[PDB]
Order: sequence, then C-alpha cells, then structure tokens
Amino acid sequence: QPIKLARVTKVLGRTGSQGQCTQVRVEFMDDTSRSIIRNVKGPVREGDVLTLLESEREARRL
Amino acid sequence: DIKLFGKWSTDDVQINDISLQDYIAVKEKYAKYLPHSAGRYAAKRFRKAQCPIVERLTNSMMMHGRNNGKKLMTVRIVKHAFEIIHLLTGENPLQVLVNAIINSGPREDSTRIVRRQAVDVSPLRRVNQAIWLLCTGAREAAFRNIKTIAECLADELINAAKGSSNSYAIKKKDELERVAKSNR
Amino acid sequence: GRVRTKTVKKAARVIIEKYYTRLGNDFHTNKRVCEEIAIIPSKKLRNKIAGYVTHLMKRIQRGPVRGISIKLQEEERERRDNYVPEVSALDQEIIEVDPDTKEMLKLLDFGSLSNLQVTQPTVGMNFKTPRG
Amino acid sequence: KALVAYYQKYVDEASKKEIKDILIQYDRTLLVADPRRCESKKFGGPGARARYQKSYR
Amino acid sequence: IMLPWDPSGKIGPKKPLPDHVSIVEPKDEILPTTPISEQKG
Amino acid sequence: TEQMTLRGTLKGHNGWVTQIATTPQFPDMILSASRDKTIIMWKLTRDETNYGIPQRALRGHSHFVSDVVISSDGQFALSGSWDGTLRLWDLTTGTTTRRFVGHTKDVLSVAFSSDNRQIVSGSRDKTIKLWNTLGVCKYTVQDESHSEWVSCVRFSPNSSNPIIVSCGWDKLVKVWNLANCKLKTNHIGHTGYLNTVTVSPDGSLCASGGKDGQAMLWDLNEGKHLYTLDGGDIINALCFSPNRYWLCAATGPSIKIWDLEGKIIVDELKQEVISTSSKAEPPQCTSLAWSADGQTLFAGYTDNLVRVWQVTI
RNA sequence: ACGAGACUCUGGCAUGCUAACUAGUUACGCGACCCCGGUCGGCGUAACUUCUUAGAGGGACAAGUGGCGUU
Repeated sequence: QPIKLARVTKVLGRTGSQGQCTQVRVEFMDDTSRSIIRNVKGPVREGDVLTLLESEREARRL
Repeated sequence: DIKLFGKWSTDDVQINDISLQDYIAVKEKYAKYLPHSAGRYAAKRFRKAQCPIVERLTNSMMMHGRNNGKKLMTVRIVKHAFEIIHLLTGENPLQVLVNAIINSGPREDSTRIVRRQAVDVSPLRRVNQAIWLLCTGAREAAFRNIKTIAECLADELINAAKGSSNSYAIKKKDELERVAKSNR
Repeated sequence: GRVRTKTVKKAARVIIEKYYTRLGNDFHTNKRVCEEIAIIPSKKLRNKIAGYVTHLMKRIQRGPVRGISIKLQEEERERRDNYVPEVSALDQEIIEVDPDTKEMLKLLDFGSLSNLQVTQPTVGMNFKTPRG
Repeated sequence: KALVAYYQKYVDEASKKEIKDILIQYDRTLLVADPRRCESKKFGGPGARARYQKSYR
Repeated sequence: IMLPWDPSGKIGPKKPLPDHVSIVEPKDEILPTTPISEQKG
Repeated sequence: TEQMTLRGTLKGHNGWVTQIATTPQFPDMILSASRDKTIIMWKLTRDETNYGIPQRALRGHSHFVSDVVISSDGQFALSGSWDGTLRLWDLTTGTTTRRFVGHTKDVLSVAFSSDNRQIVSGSRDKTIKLWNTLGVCKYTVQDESHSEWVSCVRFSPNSSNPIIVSCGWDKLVKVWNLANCKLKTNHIGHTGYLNTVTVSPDGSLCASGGKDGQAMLWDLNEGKHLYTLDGGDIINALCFSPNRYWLCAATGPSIKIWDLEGKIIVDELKQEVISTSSKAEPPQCTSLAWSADGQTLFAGYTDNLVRVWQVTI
C-alpha cells in the first residue's frame, strides 16, 4: 500500500501518558473530503503536512 | 546576490518532500552568508523553523560537554564538510543536506499510551530528529578515529542523501520506523 | 499572566463612574486624565488603571456594562425605552378564543363581544410528557 | 546604524528608507540592539538557573 | 506598630500606600444651556 | 455644486498624525507632526503612485509632538510636545535653532504671530506662556487662566486687534488681550471639554469644538455666540478655508464641511474601502489644514496616513 | 483586611533634559612613520555630551489589529 500525505486542518487537544502527543484532524491531499483523527508526536500548528505510512489506522477521540 | 560561504548559491536546490517545505528553511529569505546569527529563534514556539538548516546543523554539532559554546569550531566543520561533499559529489551541498533531512527523518515513531503504540511524527519533529541523527552519525563515527568530523559529517550527509544504510542516521531512522511498524 | 487585580479594576470602575465625560478610547490621554483626577502613587498602577479604563470605555461604546453607573442611564435605557409602536399588539381585530373562556365570560357581563372568534375545541387530550 | 543616520541627516528619507528596508528585511539585528544580557547568578547553584546536586540517602 | 499616613512627615510617612488610589471628588457645576459672553475692563 | 475625492495617501509615519501645518509660500511642501517624535517635511511630487514623498524627519522630542506650525517665511517651523518642550526647527538644515524650557507638563498647542515674533503654548499645567523666539518668558498667565488643560491657542491675523483665543478642558473659550496679557472676554455656554479652536482669515469670528460636537462660532469684535452646528460625532480639529467661506471639521472618522453663510452640509469626506467592517472602529481623524490656495485639504488620521481631499468642480 | 499583586533594587530604550582635567569624543595645531592621504592609547588647546558616568523625567497598558469565550 502507498504512503499518503495529509493536512493538519484542526489541532484538537493533547493525548498520551505525559501529554506527549497532540491529537489532530488531517485533510487528505488526494480525497479533499476525507478528514480523520490521528495522534502526532511533536510540535504541530494548523496547515503542516504529515506523511502517513498507512491511512487505515485511526486514533480514538480524547 | 550570490550567497552562502561566498560560493554555495541558493536558487539551485529544490525541497522534494512537500511535508518539510516550510520546516527546511534554506531558500531566498533563509539565504545567509554564515550559519551564525544572534537569532532569538528559541524564544517562541515554532520560530525554530525560520532558522536556516545550515545554522541548525552548526548548533546541533557542538555537543558532548567540552564543545558546548564552540560554534566557530562547528561553523568551520560545516564549511569544510561542504567542500568535501562538493568535491566527492560535484553538487551544491545544501541539496545533499536537504536530501539528507528528507531521507534521514523518521516518518512514524513509537510512544507510551501495555507496549508503546505507534503514532506519526510532526514535520518539525522530523527535521529536529533528522539533524540530530546525522550529527550524532558524524561525532560517533569521528570518535577514537584518524578521520576528521569534516569527513565524517560529509560521509553522513552523502550516505543520507542516497539512503545508503551505511549512514548511521538512515539505519537508526528505519530502525525507529521498524519498531513503529511493530506496535500497529 | 496578565489578569488585572481588584485595586486596578475598582479604581477604573470608580474613575469612569465619576469622570465618564473626560475619558475616550485613547490610552495616552486617559493615562494623563488619571494623573489629574486621582493620586495614583505608582506609574505602573497608573498605566494598568488607564489601560483597564480604555478596555471598559470600549465595552461602554457597545451595550451596557454590569458593575458601573453613569449620569444618563444611558439614552438607550432612559430615552429608547419610551419606544411605542403605532397600534398595540393588544389591539387584535380577531381575538382567538376557546369555548371554555367563552363559557366564563358568558358568566360575566361580557356574554357577547364582536371581536371574539371562538375556535372549534381541541380534540384528543394528549399533552403530558411520557415517563422515563 | 551610522550609515542610516548619515542618509537621514544629509540626504532625503527616500535613500535612507530603501537602505533601512534592505538591512531590516535581511537581518533585524543590523538596526535593533539585541536587549539580551548575561542573567545574574543566585546562591544554591553554579549559575543563574542550574542548582547543585541534591543528595538523598 | 503600623503608623498612620500624614503629608506633614511627623506622626507617619508623607508617602501613601502604593495600593491606595485616592480619587479627588468632582465638584458639581450646572452644565450651561445659555451661551453667555462676559466682557470686562 | 461639487463633491471631493482622493488623489492618494501619504505613507511614512509609525505613530499616528497630529496637527498638520500648511504654508502659503510652498504649495509642494506639507509639514506634519505625529504620535512618534518624527515631524515629516513632505515633497508633493503629485505623481501617479505617491501624491507626496517625505524629505526630512525633524527628529528630537522625548514624547508625542502635540502641535506644529510654519512661519510666513517658510524657512522656520515650531512644534510643542508632550515632554513639555517647544522647538524652533531650522527647516533648511533639519536641526533646532533654539528650544523653550519652562512648561511642567504636556505642551498641547502652539501658534505664531503675523510678525513671527510672539509665540504662545497651551499646556496641561493649567497655564499659557507668551515667549520670544530667544526662549525668555516675557509673560505667563496664572492669575485668571484656564482652570484645566489648554487643547488649543490661536492668534487673530488682525494687527489693530492684538487678540489671541484659547479653548480648554474647563468647557470655556477665553479671549486674551495680547497687549495687557489678561483675558478680554469669556465664552461660557458650551458643555464638555474642548479639543480645538480656530480663527478665520478676517480675524473677526472663531470656531470652537469638543466631545459634544456642537461647533460654536464666536465674534471677536463683540463677544456673541452666532449659531450652533450639530457635527453629530466628536470634533477633533476645525479649519476655515483661506479664500472660500467654508469651515472644515474633523468629526470622528469623517470630515464634515460647512458653508457658514448657507448653514448646510456641503459634503462629508470619508474613506470608501472600509475593511474595519466586522466589529472595529474605522480610522479616526484628529487633524486637517487647507493648502495655500484651498483646492487640496490634508487630514492626519489615527492609522498614520495623511489623506488628501481635492475639489472636483 | 493580611498574604498575591502593587512595592523596592536591578536588566533592557531614549542623538530628548541637567552635566563634566578623577570620563571622554569630534575638530584644529605641533610632531613620529609610510607613498595628497594613511596610522597614532604621541603631545597640546577649541567646541561638544554620541559613546562615559548618574540624576530628573519619559517609556509598556494586552495599548493597536485579527481569531475562538454573555464577546
């Protein structure tokens, strides 16, 4: 399966044990009406592009 | 006008991975002569991003105690590293750098949320780690060795710009991504 | 952390309450008004106060503010509240009315008015909210 | 700064401004004195923030 | 002892508490509804 | 019979623009103060892009420059500032000649004589100082002065009438005998503090304005309130036309122009591309001044821009 | 009401203020060296207070604009 790019469209809150991962909605670059919730390790603001090694995995909402 | 060490131009290089377009600062407004600036980059949260990656590399180099503060030691190492990358590759070494930041960044990393669930890295987290991995790639190669950091940092930036796997930074990166693949 | 304290807010309140006429939406004049009309013993406090004055004077230019009291009260509460339309909403030409209040007016002096159109009574007594 | 003050005094604002623009649009430090100073040491540590090794047991 | 405040500088200090925000009381004037010029000399 | 239009804006101020002073001599030179310490001597090229380009920043106050005014000569310029200093700007070189020390607080206004001899300064320390051009207090009013701030002081062009007018935050417009240096008459009647007062070129009638927006005309030959003008908003600056029979008032974000003869709104001068649409105050106006001829009026707003206003017909 | 804050000292700013042979600078002159300028913490004095010192002031308040919250 290929490696799909995705756009940080809203940064939701903060997840993890030590508040070590921001939770985020990512607008896909191919299908511009597919927006999934994904956990991100490290600093992220609105509109930065994440590379996903798979798009089938999906984070549980905090 | 003409740029970096008086001899490495800016409008030759292209950032391939659009993921790191804004987080690899090397282009037009981030064209400085030396990788040395007062900056005050590390004051508010993301301003770190608007630091030229050459200056981030320079800063990331001066590590393991004794070297902390010796930025001119590193400015020099980077200058002689780029000479070696040019004469071993025949290329504006800022492209070899940018290719190494693109290749040598991990794209998915494990985290403790049991055993360590896999999450995605921030692009800035990728640039941060990229530069860390290929700086530790240099200093660990160079430690207790006849070779200089000029050679070791160059060899690291070259092997990373290829993805050779002889690169410490590529080998640790695809190890992290292997452990991230595991817990998925 | 930039929250203002009571000694800043209470001052700013009482300053506006007594001297609304001299103040505006310009910090550097409000700052210089506070010098004249009050012994503020500290420049930092003098600015903090002036600064909250300006912030309140913006909130006064909008609708009314809770903990404040000015001379007019305040030309939308004294003057506008004397708003009255052409004819009142109680001047209905056809008043909707059920047969049961017709039954009680019939047992007053008001057996028959002209402007009372009695509806066909409501069928199937079904008004209570289901339990659980 | 001394150049920008020479183009202020002895020629028009026009030449001064397009110079000042070039300097600040490159690096702001050229015409703004970086306010940072070596923050003072406090007791109980070898410097400003850093504290000495705490010893339990 | 906490001393009082007096501007004389004898029983207490001349300087008020830094918290203390003494607001001078506004004297009441009748806002004029008749434009009046008062020439003299 | 006409409406007024933009010919451009004059960019080059960081702090927003205070009392703009025009000159009879040079039609190509406007000199504006600001809420930075700069005072820009402009160059009106009247080009496509910029109507005016700045030449010389008259640098060197501590705090805001309240008022500036040009001599009849056109080679000197004089500004009062909130640090409590009056300068006397050597307008050729761009330095100071002499500087007037004595005022306690913010010197709010300044004006010249016809001679360019006697200088007068309204300040927040509740006084008005009558100077020489050699920094000597000839006379200072404390006996019966304004009991508040002095937001303007103006001179009559009339030589036979040595008269000066002062508005103030005590709600009064006091008229002064320049000779005896004590008040000629009061003008009791106006409610609220005063921002501005101006004297028409004849030197017979003056116009005062404050928060209330009730622009009041007062005759100087015999003190009488002629008529009120409901400006509607807060009057920050008033300016008579040099040749026409027109009064021009900076009324909040807009400028309302009156014909004093036919008491009617001639026009109201406003910015058109209003991008403060969603819950934001538009760029307030605080100063204005007609040119030598009176085709172009310049007006300094709180967004730092000097806006030009041209007669079309 | 105390404590918090305010506060006091301090750090950063003002070619704006008062100033200076126990602090200097820029001019001018004499002099040493280089081939008209250049170097001088070589010497001496006229202006001046930019650097210097330390006093009085001013300066910043989320004050301005834009976003989610009775806004």
